[PDB]
Amino acid sequence: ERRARFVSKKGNCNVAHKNIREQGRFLQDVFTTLVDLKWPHTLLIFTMSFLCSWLLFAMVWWLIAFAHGDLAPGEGTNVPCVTSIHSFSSAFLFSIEVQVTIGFGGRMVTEECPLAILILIVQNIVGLMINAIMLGCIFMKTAQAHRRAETLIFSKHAVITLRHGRLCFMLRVGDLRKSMIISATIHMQVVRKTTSPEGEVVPLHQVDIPMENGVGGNSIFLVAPLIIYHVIDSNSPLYDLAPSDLHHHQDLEIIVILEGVVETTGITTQARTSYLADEILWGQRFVPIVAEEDGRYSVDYSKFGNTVKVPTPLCTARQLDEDRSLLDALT
Amino acid sequence: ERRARFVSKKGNCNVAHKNIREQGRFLQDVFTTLVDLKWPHTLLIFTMSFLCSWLLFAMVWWLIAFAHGDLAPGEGTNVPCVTSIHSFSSAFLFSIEVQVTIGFGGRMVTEECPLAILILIVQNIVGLMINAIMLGCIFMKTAQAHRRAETLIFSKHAVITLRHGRLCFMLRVGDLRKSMIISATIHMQVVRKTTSPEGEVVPLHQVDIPMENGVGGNSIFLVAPLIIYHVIDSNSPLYDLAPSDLHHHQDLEIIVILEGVVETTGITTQARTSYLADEILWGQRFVPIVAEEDGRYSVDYSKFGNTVKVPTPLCTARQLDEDRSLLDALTL
Amino acid sequence: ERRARFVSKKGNCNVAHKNIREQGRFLQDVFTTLVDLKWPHTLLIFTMSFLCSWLLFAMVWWLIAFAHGDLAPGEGTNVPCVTSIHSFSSAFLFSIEVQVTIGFGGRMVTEECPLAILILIVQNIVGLMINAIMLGCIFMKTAQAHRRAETLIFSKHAVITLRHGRLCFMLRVGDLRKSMIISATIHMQVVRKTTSPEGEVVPLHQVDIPMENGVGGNSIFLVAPLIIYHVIDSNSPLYDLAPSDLHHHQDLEIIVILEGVVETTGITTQARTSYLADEILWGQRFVPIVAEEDGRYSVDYSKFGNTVKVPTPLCTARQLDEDRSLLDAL
Ligand SMILES: CCCCCCCCCCCCCCCCCC(=O)OC[C@H](COP(=O)(O)OC[C@H](N)C(=O)O)OC(=O)CCCCCCCCCCCCCCCCC
Ligand SMILES: CCCCCCCCCCCCCCCCCC(=O)OC[C@H](COP(=O)(O)OC[C@H](N)C(=O)O)OC(=O)CCCCCCCCCCCCCCCCC
Ligand SMILES: CCCCCCCCCCCCCCCCCC(=O)OC[C@H](COP(=O)(O)OC[C@H](N)C(=O)O)OC(=O)CCCCCCCCCCCCCCCCC
Ligand SMILES: Nc1ncnc2c1ncn2[C@@H]1O[C@H](COP(=O)(O)OP(=O)(O)OP(=O)(O)O)[C@@H](O)[C@H]1O
Ligand SMILES: Nc1ncnc2c1ncn2[C@@H]1O[C@H](COP(=O)(O)OP(=O)(O)OP(=O)(O)O)[C@@H](O)[C@H]1O
Ligand SMILES: Nc1ncnc2c1ncn2[C@@H]1O[C@H](COP(=O)(O)OP(=O)(O)OP(=O)(O)O)[C@@H](O)[C@H]1O
Ligand SMILES: [K+]
Repeated sequence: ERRARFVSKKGNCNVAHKNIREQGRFLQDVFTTLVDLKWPHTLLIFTMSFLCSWLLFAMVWWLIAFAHGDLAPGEGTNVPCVTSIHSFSSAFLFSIEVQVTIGFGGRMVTEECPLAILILIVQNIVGLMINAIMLGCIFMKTAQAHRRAETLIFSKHAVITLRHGRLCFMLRVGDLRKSMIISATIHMQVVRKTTSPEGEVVPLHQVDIPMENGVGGNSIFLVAPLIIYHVIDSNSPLYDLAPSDLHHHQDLEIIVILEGVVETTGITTQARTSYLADEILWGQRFVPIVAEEDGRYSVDYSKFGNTVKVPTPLCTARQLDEDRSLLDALT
Repeated sequence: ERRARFVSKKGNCNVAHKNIREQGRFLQDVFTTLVDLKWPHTLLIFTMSFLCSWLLFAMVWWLIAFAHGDLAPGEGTNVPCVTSIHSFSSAFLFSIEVQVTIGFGGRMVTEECPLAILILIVQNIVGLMINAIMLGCIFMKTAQAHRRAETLIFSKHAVITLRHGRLCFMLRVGDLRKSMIISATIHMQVVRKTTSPEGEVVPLHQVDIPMENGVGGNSIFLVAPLIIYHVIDSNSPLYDLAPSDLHHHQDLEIIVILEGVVETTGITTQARTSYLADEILWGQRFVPIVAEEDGRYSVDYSKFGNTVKVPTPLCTARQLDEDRSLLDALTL
Repeated sequence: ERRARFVSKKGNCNVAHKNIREQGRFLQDVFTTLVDLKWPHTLLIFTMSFLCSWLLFAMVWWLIAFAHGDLAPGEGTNVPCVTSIHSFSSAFLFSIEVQVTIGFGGRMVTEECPLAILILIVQNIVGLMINAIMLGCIFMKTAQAHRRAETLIFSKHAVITLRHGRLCFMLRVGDLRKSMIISATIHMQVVRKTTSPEGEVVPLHQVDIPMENGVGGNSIFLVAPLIIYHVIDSNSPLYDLAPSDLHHHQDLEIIVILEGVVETTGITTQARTSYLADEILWGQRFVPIVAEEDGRYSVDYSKFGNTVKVPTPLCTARQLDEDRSLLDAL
């Protein structure tokens, strides 16, 4: 419609796949699919797995008792293989007791028939296997940290202002939790339908972008909010963005990828956000945020994304660097 | 007469081994081995471990009951140490009830013989220890991602074509799941028999290859299918290749390694693929795939690996660069 | 031979620490300690933890039964609180049944004395917590990936030889299992004594060394046994080595670190090795180890660390640059 976003502001992407030759890999990764599922759906499969297993073996216990004929009334002329089985519902309760390992012991397993002994072995092994598998799935779900990515907070929209003479595309990212993100990393990409002289056409060319770090690396130590900018050098594809060329249907998008292993669970998480063409404010520096109180600092997240207007030329970066060079040479 | 591949098209590293002076690498690390196995083998060992423990302690319970003298039909002052034991079947079922902790209670342990108490303690500790170990293997087997690694897709044959002036070696990677692979990192290698002037003989010299990314680094953000093109500079070992020297029996291979951690299980993975000489379609470009739907993008995977020919100067990268410099000098 | 290596050929950093203010942080972190310990030590602590809990609550159950008096040899006149408690052994077996959750049911808990219900709650919670903790520690001890790191193989004695004219220090590294090591990473640090002009005397100075990789990175894909070689440039602290200076009584050592997560367990590992001066063979090359089977490639691990001899200039690499410049000038 108006303009498709590659990744939504909340971090979820919007790309739609089509014409996939389903090889069953979606079904093949049973354990991975369970982890992805929501907790209500996980609990439904959890309940259905146990209930189906309990009911399946309950029918088997009823079947073996019916075949042995020990459920019909008897007077001392018989010894049932599973004691006190005089109804199907008794077999159902017996199945619960075995697999859950409750073992009330009112419905025992006698030494008489060997088939019930084999079925008891099978039910115990199957119960342990399913318990172990559900543990694994629950342990991977309780170790999920995608809900940690939500606590990572970016500015509502980014700016482009002059700093140290040159021009840079600024940005702010914040963390709300008290915990730390070990080995953090901020990638940054521009997504443009970039045409090439040789004749190629790319529907969405993803150009990587440096983080303008001190040592030219991707490492970032994120405790307070930081003005994470990108120096618009000659090679930067943002070198030719006219401020007059900032309107809606300008084919632009600034991906941001904040990575880093969460300290608590030890799981790595991504944070994503895309700045559109009309979501950029030219020449507006960010409001200072990190105040100081008595013996301690103070971050004012109320002013997290407020930007004040600062004067700057309304010229493309090419029209700025070239002009400055000519003036210096003439002088 | 059999052209050997260093890795198969689905990873599957096809390199054998010989003369291994093993010191029990199978042994003293059995936990990694159990993770390696399939589920049929895991189930068999799962059942075998429990059945061996159950049957072993069952014999012990039977033996101690017979030692106390309770199997024989004596109703006078027998006071059996393990109640209601009257065969091996009762002993085996009792061993089930202890180690599995079912505890039916029709076969109890009384205070008579303290040796039964010691055996009960041993079986409980062994049963808990084995349950703990088997749980751990299950956790490490449910957090596997080889079944996810198979979802990553690389085109059947990569192309060489001009892009932005120079010559590059394109490719196409793809993901087939809604989940993301955090911190992807594509390392590319050229495998060849390259011998140094000094006489060194290296049969498979794995030379690394830059990804020609915009920031030098390798980390690539993979949602849509992407072109992974290596720009053939004057240093790249591809700088001396022409489509005339690109028949089948030509010693080349382009290993591609797609690293990255799955966001769900938090386990790092790898996807691998190779490209022989014949499987590098010279002078062709990939078809654009990302269309636009009513309100979002449309990756038409049916056109994932189709290429359309576009003519290019059929010369080596060294000849191309030399000819361009000579033509520019003549013009200037 | 008082030579003191920095690390052994199989890791095991041979450095003794002394005068440590051990303020309990070793003992405060119990779970990490329990992971480090061997299996015989773990089993002893495993058994002792459970047995201490069993005996402790056995005393508690026996004590409350005595206090209620329901263990008196007289049978009737009342109804007991915890049934079938006759001797201490009954109380201990009852403790087993509760904490292990076997629950035979011949020794139940009735409504008589409320303190039994409270003690039952305490024992159940404590038993579950101890079981949960031991499960976690066992799980961490099953994802140990140092035994796998013991199957990473480094050649016993590494070499220095001329390749592409320049002079480089080589090394052979290999894997034995069928499982890859994802995101491998080779670091190489020289341990030497540094006496800077400003008077600094660093006893064990570690200068990192570039691996001379085709992309300038420090990552390599290892399936077949690789050849790792550092190209000795004008900035490498090996730029002034000579075959004379390469005997036993030398302050040289080349620590090599092979990192990377193992694919199965998902655990990051290291493989540490060192090459003393006398453990180097100047001017010798590695035998081609990768053969070709009729159908696929081959690896001849019998000729792993075999180094043939080859002619080589017996002079420092610095002099090679000076001679090279003089040759061009001539
Ligand atoms: C296994 C139950 C058997 C029947 C017994 C019923 C009695 C239930 C009480 C005891 C339940 C045990 C409590 C355990 C506490 C665990 C907490 C937990 O797992 O997270 C609480 C959950 C999480 O929701 P979420 O954040 O939206 O999910 C993750 C996210 N959406 C994602 O995609 O990662 O938040 C919830 O979800 C609420 C949890 C309450 C559980 C109630 C389960 C019944 C669900 C019925 C749903 C029917 C309709 C489903 C439609 C879903 C459409 C999407
Ligand atoms: C008394 C106890 C009896 C048994 C009780 C069973 C109780 C069941 C309880 C619940 C079961 C839970 C099932 C788990 C669901 C997920 C399973 C799953 O994802 O994998 C399915 C597994 C096996 O796949 P894989 O080997 O890992 O696949 C290869 C590779 N990883 C890939 O996927 O890409 O496949 C399975 O889940 C099972 C498949 C069984 C197949 C048995 C085959 C016989 C074994 C020997 C075969 C080879 C023989 C020789 C052949 C030579 C050929 C040259
Ligand atoms: C009161 C109730 C008692 C109950 C007793 C039975 C308990 C049964 C438990 C069943 C499960 C056992 C789990 C073992 C499975 C894996 C074993 C394995 O892979 O390693 C086998 C181990 C040897 O490894 P390590 O170097 O000590 O530790 C591993 C590594 N270094 C790590 O960090 O993980 O070595 C072993 O685990 C094997 C030990 C065999 C013991 C045989 C007895 C005679 C030899 C005794 C050996 C020396 C003992 C010295 C004691 C000194 C104490 C200070
Ligand atoms: N075929 C092989 N399989 C597995 N590991 C091997 C093999 N050959 C050597 N190794 C490993 O390589 C190392 C020893 O390498 P190297 O062959 O140079 O020494 P060596 O056999 O001890 O020497 P030598 O016996 O000639 O004194 C050890 O870690 C050893 O386990
Ligand atoms: N629509 C698709 N959905 C899923 N996987 C696809 C799809 N198209 C191609 N692939 C995968 O891409 C690889 C080859 O792509 P390409 O289309 O270039 O060749 P192909 O003729 O489909 O290959 P093959 O004969 O191996 O199936 C294979 O791993 C294949 O499974
Ligand atoms: N032997 C030691 N063992 C453990 N930690 C130590 C040791 N010596 C110093 N530290 C650590 O060094 C840090 C600085 O401690 P502090 O400056 O008070 O002592 P110091 O450096 O040993 O003093 P001094 O100058 O008297 O030798 C603290 O974090 C302390 O724990
Ligand atoms: K029980």
